[PDB]
Amino acid sequence: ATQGVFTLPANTRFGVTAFANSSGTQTVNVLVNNETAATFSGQSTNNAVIGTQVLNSGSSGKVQVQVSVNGRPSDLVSAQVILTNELNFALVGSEDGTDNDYNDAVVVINWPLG
Amino acid sequence: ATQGVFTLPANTRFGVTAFANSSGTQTVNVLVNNETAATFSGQSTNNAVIGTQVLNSGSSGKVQVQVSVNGRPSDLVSAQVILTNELNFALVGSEDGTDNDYNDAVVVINWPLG
Amino acid sequence: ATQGVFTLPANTRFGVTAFANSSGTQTVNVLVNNETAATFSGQSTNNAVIGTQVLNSGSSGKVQVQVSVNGRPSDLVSAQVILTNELNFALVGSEDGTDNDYNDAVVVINWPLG
Amino acid sequence: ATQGVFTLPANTRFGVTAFANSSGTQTVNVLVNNETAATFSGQSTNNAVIGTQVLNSGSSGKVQVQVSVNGRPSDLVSAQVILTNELNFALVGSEDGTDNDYNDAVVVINWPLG
Ligand SMILES: C[C@@H]1O[C@@H](O)[C@@H](O)[C@H](O)[C@@H]1O
Ligand SMILES: C[C@@H]1O[C@@H](O)[C@@H](O)[C@H](O)[C@@H]1O
Ligand SMILES: C[C@@H]1O[C@@H](O)[C@@H](O)[C@H](O)[C@@H]1O
Ligand SMILES: C[C@@H]1O[C@@H](O)[C@@H](O)[C@H](O)[C@@H]1O
Ligand SMILES: [Ca+2]
Ligand SMILES: [Ca+2]
Ligand SMILES: [Ca+2]
Ligand SMILES: [Ca+2]
Ligand SMILES: [Ca+2]
Ligand SMILES: [Ca+2]
Ligand SMILES: [Ca+2]
Ligand SMILES: [Ca+2]
Repeated sequence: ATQGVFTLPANTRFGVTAFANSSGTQTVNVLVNNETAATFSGQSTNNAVIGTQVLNSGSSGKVQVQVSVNGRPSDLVSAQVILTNELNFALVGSEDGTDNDYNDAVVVINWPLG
Repeated sequence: ATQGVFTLPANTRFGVTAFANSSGTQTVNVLVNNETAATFSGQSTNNAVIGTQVLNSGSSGKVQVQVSVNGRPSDLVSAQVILTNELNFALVGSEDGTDNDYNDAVVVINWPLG
Repeated sequence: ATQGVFTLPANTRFGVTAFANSSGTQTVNVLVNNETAATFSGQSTNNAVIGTQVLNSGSSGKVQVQVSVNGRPSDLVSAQVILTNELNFALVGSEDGTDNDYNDAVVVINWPLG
Repeated sequence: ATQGVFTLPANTRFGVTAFANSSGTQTVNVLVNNETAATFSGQSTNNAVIGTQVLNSGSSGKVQVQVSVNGRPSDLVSAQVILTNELNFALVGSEDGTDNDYNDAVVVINWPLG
């Protein structure tokens, strides 16, 4: 199944934050309506916050997360959780290697803000 | 129901990151085995990271998140999610007022690291 | 925080399934637009499916779960999870006593159907 | 990523319930310790329960769900959710065709029981 693609409310701010846990340098791309809106990168095995930003979901609300390590795409897992019918989290893990810890880059998207 | 309390595997590193979305100054306490292990405090209406730290779950694995604003405990909502039987997220939202957006302090706990 | 209340897309079929795990007889009421649309009752300590039914979310999409044991409301806990940006689960646990296993009546709502 | 595989606590009784939403007949196998422990089959486009059973997770706790339709394995999506640090759901959706509704067989695993 497709992973790392979420439908957000239209025209709404959301936070996106990325964490690294790998010997490889991660590159995280955040796409909004199929255009690159943010790119984060770093190298840490201790959960460094390699980027955080507030973005707007635009007219379609379509948000996609892509992760790659020196050009090769990582395998993604994802889900969305809603607490008390209001608070949303979209969660992404990714695997760049063979140990299947799926933490090599971790992306958290949260809304609403403010 | 009790919220904000999580059982982690013993002696496991985990990341904790807190965001703020409120006019009020948020104080986030992270307790490991009933003892304060980290405290974050900050104010933002734009999802600013008010703290991030790597902690160890200790011998009991009990982790608890408290949130208060000017000494008043916020109402909490929480859940844990596990992706591909390996990647864990413990998620907390909190409400300090009346609009019930439950984002006034948001806390994300993730493990494993490394 | 409020629990057991979910907003579904309007005029959408959904499944609702209740399980029991308690010495007390559980009564599960499912409200659609503030009106009782289904009710199930039974006693089991071995996860009996005390009822399963297909309902329609109506014009408002507002779905609420209520659980009581001998007229006393149980304490509820809930969340919603979305898989591959399509498949929705709304999950309810409830506690009728003091052991806080929150399985005394368990309710699963899933959509889409068909 | 691997989907439909879950590590339960050893020697624990859990419930498993399967629903169908497809023109195809679903066969759902539940494996404990890499052997088939239960098999459900049926056909419905209305979310019928095609089986429900209580099983033991055994010495290793490893549980796996597989779904076959028309002779071929369906693509799976899954996650695990824990509410109030005590109530566990392992959730599986599956796709036997081309419309990607991932509801063609839906499997819910819940524990603890009792
Ligand atoms: C240090 C190692 O770096 C890569 O091999 C990752 O895939 C591993 O999960 C681990 O983080
Ligand atoms: C600016 C406002 O500040 C407090 O009143 C919060 O409870 C609101 O959710 C909002 O963030
Ligand atoms: C058999 C017991 O019945 C009630 O006391 C429940 O609250 C308990 O959780 C347990 O199921
Ligand atoms: C009736 C249809 O039957 C199969 O084609 C399923 O894959 C579809 O999702 C739909 O349920
Ligand atoms: Ca890895
Ligand atoms: Ca790693
Ligand atoms: Ca608020
Ligand atoms: Ca707020
Ligand atoms: Ca109980
Ligand atoms: Ca019980
Ligand atoms: Ca299908
Ligand atoms: Ca279907």
